[PDB]
Amino acid sequence: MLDAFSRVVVNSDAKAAYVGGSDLQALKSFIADGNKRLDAVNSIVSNASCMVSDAVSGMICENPGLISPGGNCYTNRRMAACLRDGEIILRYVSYALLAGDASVLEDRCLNGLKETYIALGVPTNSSIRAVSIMKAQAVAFITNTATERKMSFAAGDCTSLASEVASYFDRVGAAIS
Amino acid sequence: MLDAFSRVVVNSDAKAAYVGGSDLQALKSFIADGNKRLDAVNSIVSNASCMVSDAVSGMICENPGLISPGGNCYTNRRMAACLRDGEIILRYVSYALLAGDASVLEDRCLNGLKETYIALGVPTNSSIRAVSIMKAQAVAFITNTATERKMSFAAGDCTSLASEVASYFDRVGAAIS
Amino acid sequence: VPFSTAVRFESPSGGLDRYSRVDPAAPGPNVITRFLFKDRPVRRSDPSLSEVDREATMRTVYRNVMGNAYVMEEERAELATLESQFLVGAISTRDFVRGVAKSATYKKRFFESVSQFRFIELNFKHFMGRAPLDMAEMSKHYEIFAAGGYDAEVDSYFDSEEYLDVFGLDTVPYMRFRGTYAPNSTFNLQCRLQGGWARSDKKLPMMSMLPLNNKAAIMPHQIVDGLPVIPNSEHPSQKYNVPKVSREKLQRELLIAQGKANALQIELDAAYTSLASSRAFLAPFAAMAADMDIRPLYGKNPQVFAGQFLGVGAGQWGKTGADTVRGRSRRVAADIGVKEFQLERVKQLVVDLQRALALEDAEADAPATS
Amino acid sequence: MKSVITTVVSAADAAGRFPSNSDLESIQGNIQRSAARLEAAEKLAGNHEAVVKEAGDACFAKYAYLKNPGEAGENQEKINKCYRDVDHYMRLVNYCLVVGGTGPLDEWGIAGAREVYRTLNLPTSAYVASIAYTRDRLCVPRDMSAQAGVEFSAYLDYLINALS
Amino acid sequence: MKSVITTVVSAADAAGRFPSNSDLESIQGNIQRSAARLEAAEKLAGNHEAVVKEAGDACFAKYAYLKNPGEAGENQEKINKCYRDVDHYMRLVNYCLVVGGTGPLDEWGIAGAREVYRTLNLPTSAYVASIAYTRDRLCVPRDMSAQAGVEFSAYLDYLINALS
Amino acid sequence: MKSVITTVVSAADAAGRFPSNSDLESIQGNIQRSAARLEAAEKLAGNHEAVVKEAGDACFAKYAYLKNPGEAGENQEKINKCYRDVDHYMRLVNYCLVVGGTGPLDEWGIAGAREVYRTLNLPTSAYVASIAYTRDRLCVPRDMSAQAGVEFSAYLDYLINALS
Amino acid sequence: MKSVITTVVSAADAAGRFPSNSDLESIQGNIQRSAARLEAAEKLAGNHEAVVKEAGDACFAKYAYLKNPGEAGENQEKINKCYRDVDHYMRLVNYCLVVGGTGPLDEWGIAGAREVYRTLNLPTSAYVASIAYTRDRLCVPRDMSAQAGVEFSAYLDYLINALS
Ligand SMILES: *C(=C)C1=C(C)[C@@H](Cc2[nH]c(/C=C3N=C(/C=C4\NC(=O)[C@H](C)[C@H]4CC)C(C)=C\3CCC(=O)O)c(CCC(=O)O)c2C)NC1=O
Ligand SMILES: *C(=C)C1=C(C)[C@@H](Cc2[nH]c(/C=C3N=C(/C=C4\NC(=O)[C@H](C)[C@H]4CC)C(C)=C\3CCC(=O)O)c(CCC(=O)O)c2C)NC1=O
Ligand SMILES: *[C@@H](C)[C@H]1/C(=C/C2=NC(=C\c3[nH]c(C[C@H]4NC(=O)C(C=C)=C4C)c(C)c3CCC(=O)O)/C(CCC(=O)O)=C2C)NC(=O)[C@@H]1C
Ligand SMILES: *[C@@H](C)[C@H]1/C(=C/C2=NC(=C\c3[nH]c(C[C@H]4NC(=O)C(C=C)=C4C)c(C)c3CCC(=O)O)/C(CCC(=O)O)=C2C)NC(=O)[C@@H]1C
Ligand SMILES: *[C@H](C)[C@H]1/C(=C/C2=NC(=C\c3[nH]c(C[C@H]4NC(=O)C(C=C)=C4C)c(C)c3CCC(=O)O)/C(CCC(=O)O)=C2C)NC(=O)[C@@H]1C
Ligand SMILES: *[C@H](C)[C@H]1/C(=C/C2=NC(=C\c3[nH]c(C[C@H]4NC(=O)C(C=C)=C4C)c(C)c3CCC(=O)O)/C(CCC(=O)O)=C2C)NC(=O)[C@@H]1C
Ligand SMILES: *[C@H](C)[C@H]1/C(=C/C2=NC(=C\c3[nH]c(C[C@H]4NC(=O)C(C=C)=C4C)c(C)c3CCC(=O)O)/C(CCC(=O)O)=C2C)NC(=O)[C@@H]1C
Ligand SMILES: *[C@H](C)[C@H]1/C(=C/C2=NC(=C\c3[nH]c(C[C@H]4NC(=O)C(C=C)=C4C)c(C)c3CCC(=O)O)/C(CCC(=O)O)=C2C)NC(=O)[C@@H]1C
Ligand SMILES: C=CC1=C(C)[C@@H](Cc2[nH]c(/C=C3N=C(/C=C4/NC(=O)[C@H](C)[C@H]4CC)C(C)=C\3CCC(=O)O)c(CCC(=O)O)c2C)NC1=O
Ligand SMILES: C=CC1=C(C)[C@@H](Cc2[nH]c(/C=C3N=C(/C=C4\NC(=O)[C@H](C)[C@H]4CC)C(C)=C\3CCC(=O)O)c(CCC(=O)O)c2C)NC1=O
Ligand SMILES: C=CC1=C(C)[C@@H](Cc2[nH]c(/C=C3N=C(/C=C4\NC(=O)[C@H](C)[C@H]4CC)C(C)=C\3CCC(=O)O)c(CCC(=O)O)c2C)NC1=O
Ligand SMILES: C=CC1=C(C)[C@@H](Cc2[nH]c(/C=C3N=C(/C=C4\NC(=O)[C@H](C)[C@H]4CC)C(C)=C\3CCC(=O)O)c(CCC(=O)O)c2C)NC1=O
Ligand SMILES: C=CC1=C(C)[C@@H](Cc2[nH]c(/C=C3N=C(/C=C4\NC(=O)[C@H](C)[C@H]4CC)C(C)=C\3CCC(=O)O)c(CCC(=O)O)c2C)NC1=O
Ligand SMILES: C=CC1=C(C)[C@@H](Cc2[nH]c(/C=C3N=C(/C=C4\NC(=O)[C@H](C)[C@H]4CC)C(C)=C\3CCC(=O)O)c(CCC(=O)O)c2C)NC1=O
Repeated sequence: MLDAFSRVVVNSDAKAAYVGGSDLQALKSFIADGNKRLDAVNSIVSNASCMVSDAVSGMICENPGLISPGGNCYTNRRMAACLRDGEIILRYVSYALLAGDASVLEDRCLNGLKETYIALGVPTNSSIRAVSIMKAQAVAFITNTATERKMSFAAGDCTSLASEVASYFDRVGAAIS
Repeated sequence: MLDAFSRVVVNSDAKAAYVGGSDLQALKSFIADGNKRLDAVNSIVSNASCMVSDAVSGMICENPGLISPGGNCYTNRRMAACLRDGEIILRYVSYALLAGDASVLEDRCLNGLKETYIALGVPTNSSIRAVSIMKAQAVAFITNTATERKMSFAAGDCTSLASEVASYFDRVGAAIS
Repeated sequence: VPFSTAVRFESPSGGLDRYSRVDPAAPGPNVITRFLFKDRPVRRSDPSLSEVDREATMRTVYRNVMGNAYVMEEERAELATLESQFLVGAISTRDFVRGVAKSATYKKRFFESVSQFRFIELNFKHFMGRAPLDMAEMSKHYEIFAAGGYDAEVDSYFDSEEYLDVFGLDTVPYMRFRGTYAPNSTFNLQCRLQGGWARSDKKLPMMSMLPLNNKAAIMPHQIVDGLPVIPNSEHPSQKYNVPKVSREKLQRELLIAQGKANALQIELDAAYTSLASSRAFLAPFAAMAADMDIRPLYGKNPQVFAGQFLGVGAGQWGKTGADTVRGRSRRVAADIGVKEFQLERVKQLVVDLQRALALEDAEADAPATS
Repeated sequence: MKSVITTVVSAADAAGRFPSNSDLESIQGNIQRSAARLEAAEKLAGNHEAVVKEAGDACFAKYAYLKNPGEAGENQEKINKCYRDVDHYMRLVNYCLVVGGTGPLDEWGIAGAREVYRTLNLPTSAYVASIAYTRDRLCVPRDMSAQAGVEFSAYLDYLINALS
Repeated sequence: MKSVITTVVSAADAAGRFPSNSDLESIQGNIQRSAARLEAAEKLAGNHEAVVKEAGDACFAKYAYLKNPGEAGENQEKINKCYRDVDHYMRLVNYCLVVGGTGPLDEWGIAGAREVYRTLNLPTSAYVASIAYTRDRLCVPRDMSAQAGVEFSAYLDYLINALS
Repeated sequence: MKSVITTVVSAADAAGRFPSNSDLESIQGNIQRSAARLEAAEKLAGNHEAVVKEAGDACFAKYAYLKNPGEAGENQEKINKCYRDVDHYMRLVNYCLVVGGTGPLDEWGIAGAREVYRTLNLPTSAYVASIAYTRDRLCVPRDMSAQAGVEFSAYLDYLINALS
Repeated sequence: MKSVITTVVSAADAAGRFPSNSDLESIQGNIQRSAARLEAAEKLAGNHEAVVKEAGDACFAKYAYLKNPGEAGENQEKINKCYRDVDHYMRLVNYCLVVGGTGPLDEWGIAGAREVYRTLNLPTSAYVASIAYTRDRLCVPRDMSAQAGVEFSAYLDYLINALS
């Protein structure tokens, strides 16, 4: 995998260029906003058990045919195998937000995920809904606009980190269409 | 795998016939020229380290894009795995020169080699003009006409062994075409 | 098991990443391969096994030895007799994986729920970590099953010299990416069998029969799914960057890219005939100066003043080294490398176009609306 | 196909090595022994239908219970398959003297034979009476030469040790 | 690509774990030490044509035997590929100061180097004399700061310890 | 014991490497974060007799149903074992603030807790009600410093997410 | 070791088979070609002091930089351990002409030689320049016969292709 630092290296290795002064300044600004990012990913991994229960119950709360006999989340064993698909998608986003890159999302999390979902008989559109509910939850903790849990932070604004973690959940839903 | 004597048995097994008297006239002339065959694979195996370094570094003389950044012989892991692969091809060609029959080259080496090289990103046109430098090296070592190293043989004529190992080398380039 | 077989066949091959017993301080292979881009294999080296390394060990058991499936909290109760003895040290890593392979967990998934042809496929993958080498090695194991059934066939892998020379008694088995392969076509088959990090083995069809008899060639996009992912490429893949268009728009865009690659091949072949014509143009004179006495004025012995030509001076070595060499055959060679770049760019574009056509035809053959 | 050449290549390929001096020294002993066993092969190639009528009833004179009803060889379409089977086995010995190893007897005649004859109710001792009669009917200066009948009668009792 | 981030993501992904407090604490050391190694990365990116020319003819003034016929400096293409390699190595040290780990020297410069330099007959003591010239001409207040010298020299003798 | 030390040693040993600059920079963030979490540790080690009294009566007010005759929370000698358990969980959180990782919670408090609390019929909702009250009682300038209450509260809800 | 006898016994030991007619045919080639290679063994065993003295100062007439201070062959004890090592390499060539295979060079001279000579800064071009002098100083009717000189100079460039 790569991070935010070795994405600049593999883009300058294609040109045989040293890492100069212009793209060092975009990396020097990554480190200066580094305490925001560790404050950001601490917000999501502290609330991660409530998020995967708010997600896949609300997917069932909109789609009540998934628990009918002949549904994907019908029995008790298949419900735990959707709860396990909540917290792996949420885990690999949490590595991608911590790294500053979407390498670990691409070659591990989405690698072969659609081809598995065809062969099992997973509903395609219902996985787009439960990921986007987790997109609605993740920006609610980065912007601290959650309804029943408030977390204390320093004074400032982190609207750029909430947009970066929103683009990671759209990359999950774009791969399993 | 087969050799030159297992090849004439499976032709005779196809008609359920015994290996008679008229087809033993040619087998006795194979074994009569069997000392030139061992004297020929000894002129390839003795020169085998310089054969795959005259060939891989002569492939670079006709393609500088391999040693450009991003190239196939660019980094040290990639030049080492190409000098590995050039002497696997020389190993299985010398097996078929020793065995008298190209059956060990066609299923242990050349089967599935083309679509192996598509998947890794190996340029297959550069492999064809790499194994054709080794084809011209081998027929200079059989017939004792290399300019920088002469070996001591008995007098005679090994042109039929030269065009038997030449046909094992354009059987390689028909498989990665 | 002291006889284990009965057949006087011709012997198949091994790997090359084995314990050698002569030079045991050698790296060998797996220093220039795709071993470097996997995570490193887990061997038990401490007797304690603290509880976050116990959980990290069994995740490698479900990913590599099981088929990236999910064990529940009742299916992990069937291994609780075997997790007495692996954690204490009474049984090995090799005897633990065999006890996993004879469970009611493994026999429900990989024996009864799949076919017999699919069951022999995974035993080369789950236990040895490779493919069948050829059909002769695979048809031997149908006779080991014909003699003594399941536990005779399962013990054929763990009681082998190819097992203990590679995994030993301590490492969990893994898919092996060594350098040299025993046929070349067993490399393509192990990338078909273990392909993609998120891919399970549940409800997949049997794959390795028609490749092993040279009936169905393995498509080159199915090997790309099996290979571990490198950072740098010449041509990074548009696997995620193909737009969601129909099946008919993917078929037109594939046949256009196959046609552009055919015309790019037969102008690269015209470049090679111009390189062969450029060398024959200068071969009477390249041999004419081969036996001349060309003595320079400086540059070779250090007793004379050479200036910047002690080596080369200050930036003039170039990006490559061959770009600073002039000549008619060096100048047509740089045209070859720019013409082979455009052929390799579009040959890697028909690979991920062929993936999207297969991944849309799996939707159609599954019972659906399109 | 086990021969001399397909076991020094299959050992050199199994360690990733070029053919060395000990591999070229084994092909030399394939040259030296080739005058002997190819004299034995062309002796068997012309004289094959004589020696299988002579060795086929040597099974049947020792075992006359095969022509009982209920047994193996009742009718004339089962006796001729028994003379087909000795000519199958004598052809593979002629193939082994050409390739210089026990290759074509192994995968074509020996492998799977102990489950074919056990299921199809054929006694294996009636097969081996035909091979062992042919082992001592050979006269070592008359038919072939001295050491050429050594390698003819070396592939015959490799078949005898395999069948039982 | 061994960074601080990939050595703790792959540790947490192996046990199936979310990024906990030991994972975030190590990224705070990536913040606290980047000021020392990015100062050496910007001095290397702005001075590199003079530091690989000076180290490149430390090889050729020490080993005059390479210019001999048949030897390893014989024509001008071979000398130009020698200074290219010092320029490849000093670019990979510069990539390692950016990522904070030895990853770009690992997979792009060191893995397979001893097989390539042995096959192509290149003396790896002539590579080491180029790198150890650069490691010993570094003046720690003139050229960078004090703790930028200990990040520059640490990746320099990671390369000497792996090439020989 | 997953500290920041035993994940860079335990990953260099899986590859057979020396400790590199990637491995020393993880320990640099251990020197930065230790001024806050050891300040939160000895704040907890003096106060702990009153916090676990505050942690215990919160779940007996939220779940007062346990004092029925016949189901779980019967007598005072059971209830004194419930104050034993929340003092043990605060003692492990004090141990994690000294380790610098989720080590002592994982192997002494979390592992096997899904089996002990199930077959003895202990609902883990009463434990989360005991210990989320101490997450909310923390006033960030009164009790400790600013970032010292960050690392106190972040080991606490790791214990909440493990139980429920 | 690696010879004709160790190859066909190990191939039959893996298969679990008796030594059959293909195995004895290969040791017949150990009878024919031993007259050539044991002539070259006793020609080397009686002349070895003069041919390692000649091949050792062909190494130092070519790579004259080794006698510099700080280089390899500095003082006289370090030059005398070079002639110790050319004498070990000629003695393993003599052991390979006796056994009939590359096994004594394999196990005792070639295995581990890349790891040792890199970590002690010994140039492998110096060892190759000693072996390649001896292969070119050989005269095919003066020093031995025409068949003894093609076995002797086939173990010499087994060692040139395994070092380089
Ligand atoms: C049916 C019975 C049913 C639903 C439909 C679904 C409603 C729903 N809720 C959200 C959003 C969130 N869930 C969140 C998680 C939590 N909120 C908390 O306060 C605690 C801390 C935590 C649970 C442990 C969060 C943070 C959100 C975001 C907004 C919010 O604060 O409410 C959605 C997503 C909106 C979308 O579809 O985009 C839906 C549909 N839950 C049901 O039970
Ligand atoms: C660029 C600098 C460059 C080339 C261009 C390329 C030249 C080249 N050479 C061949 C042919 C041979 N190489 C051989 C190898 C060796 N010769 C020896 O004597 C030693 C033992 C060994 C090296 C260790 C040999 C024998 C030949 C055959 C020619 C001959 O008779 O000598 C070709 C092949 C032509 C083709 O494409 O068919 C080319 C292009 N090498 C460079 O380095
Ligand atoms: C064509 C490739 C050559 C050439 C070949 C000839 N070789 C001849 C004789 C010969 N070579 C060897 C050695 C060989 N036998 C071995 O057992 C081993 C290794 C273990 C080797 C390398 C021997 C023993 C012989 C002599 C055989 C004999 O004379 O009976 C030869 C002579 C005729 C022939 O043998 O048929 C030829 C023509 N010579 C050439 O001119 C080209 C370059
Ligand atoms: C003692 C055990 C025996 C006995 C043995 C003798 N055998 C002699 C010669 C001999 N044997 C063979 C065949 C052998 N050589 C092979 O290459 C193979 C297989 C591939 C086999 C089985 C041959 C060809 C020869 C003749 C050798 C020659 O012609 O020089 C022999 C004579 C010794 C000799 O001539 O060198 C003896 C004494 N003889 C006995 O009486 C007892 C029972
Ligand atoms: C839940 C939100 C879904 C749904 C999910 C199901 N998934 C089932 C099995 C399954 N899921 C995965 C993907 C997972 N493994 C990975 O390695 C990664 C990423 C790296 C991910 C996301 C796999 C591989 C499998 C198969 C293996 C297994 O059995 O665990 C599943 C059970 C299928 C069955 O009944 O046999 C279900 C129900 N279904 C839904 O309705 C929502 C959309
Ligand atoms: C004769 C001395 C025996 C005997 C022989 C019978 N064999 C019968 C069938 C049979 N045999 C074979 C093996 C044979 N075929 C091969 O291709 C080769 C090797 C290349 C061999 C050795 C096969 C495959 C079969 C079945 C097909 C066939 O009929 O040819 C047979 C018929 C059995 C039946 O009809 O029930 C007989 C009678 N039986 C004897 O009396 C002595 C023991
Ligand atoms: C100068 C100190 C040496 C020398 C240099 C040569 N290297 C040659 C080939 C070569 N070197 C490498 C490693 C290099 N390439 C990389 O990509 C990286 C790291 C990013 C490094 C260090 C490779 C892969 C290759 C082969 C491809 C190429 O030509 O660039 C080389 C050509 C070999 C030859 O023609 O014999 C030279 C000359 N070697 C010398 O001769 C002096 C002592
Ligand atoms: C002359 C060509 C070189 C040279 C020679 C040195 N070799 C040194 C040590 C060494 N060599 C070996 C391999 C050698 N020992 C064996 O037992 C066998 C095969 C049977 C061989 C080929 C070993 C194991 C060792 C280390 C022990 C020893 O001193 O004998 C060596 C000493 C290294 C040192 O102390 O620096 C030298 C000097 N190296 C040179 O300096 C010239 C150029
Ligand atoms: C990016 C990496 C990098 C380096 C490692 C150095 C390497 C380096 N040093 C010198 C150059 C020099 N280095 C010194 C040595 C000195 N020793 C002392 O005790 C003094 C503190 C100091 C002098 C002020 C001297 C005297 C020169 C002058 C020119 C020479 O000697 O050739 C030069 C030539 C001109 C210059 O830039 O100064 C270079 C490229 N420079 C770099 O850009
Ligand atoms: C070990 C793990 C670890 C952490 C969790 C953080 C903890 C943390 N975050 C911040 C510091 C900060 N944190 C935020 C974050 C936020 N403010 C908001 O309004 C958003 C709601 C929210 C995150 C999404 C901001 C805006 C700053 C100030 C910027 C800065 O100090 O660089 C600081 C102060 C840094 C300083 O003093 O300079 C600290 C210690 N750091 C660490 O080392
Ligand atoms: C049975 C026979 C047999 C073979 C023929 C080879 C075929 C082969 N080559 C490579 C692997 C490779 N092959 C090349 C080769 C080349 N790039 C070029 O410039 C040249 C045109 C060409 C040869 C000189 C490279 C560069 C790699 C490594 C890919 C990379 O890491 O960049 C691999 C993948 C190995 C791995 O990584 O595990 C395989 C199977 N192996 C075998 O087992
Ligand atoms: C160092 C780590 C560590 C822990 C995490 C705990 C975990 C733990 N709790 C209990 C054990 C217990 N826990 C309770 C507590 C309760 N049961 C009830 O009836 C109420 C609902 C609830 C109050 C909260 C009781 C009563 C026992 C005694 C066994 C029992 O439930 O009958 C035991 C059995 C031993 C004992 O009796 O103490 C253990 C190991 N103890 C440890 O040593
Ligand atoms: C190390 C861990 C640790 C803790 C989590 C707290 C837990 C705690 N809080 C209080 C006790 C208190 N804490 C506060 C402070 C506040 N109450 C609020 O509701 C506001 C949010 C905030 C003031 C702005 C007050 C006012 C009391 C007394 C009454 C009460 O509990 O509210 C007490 C009683 C004695 C004391 O004040 O210390 C204890 C032990 N103390 C600790 O030592
Ligand atoms: C068993 C291993 C073994 C060897 C490989 C040789 C190696 C060898 N050759 C010569 C010695 C010689 N070799 C030659 C031969 C020739 N010079 C030429 O230019 C012609 C090409 C060729 C003629 C056929 C001559 C003329 C000498 C003596 C002159 C000299 O070189 O000192 C000597 C010195 C004295 C002698 O023995 O003759 C030695 C040790 N001897 C051995 O014991």
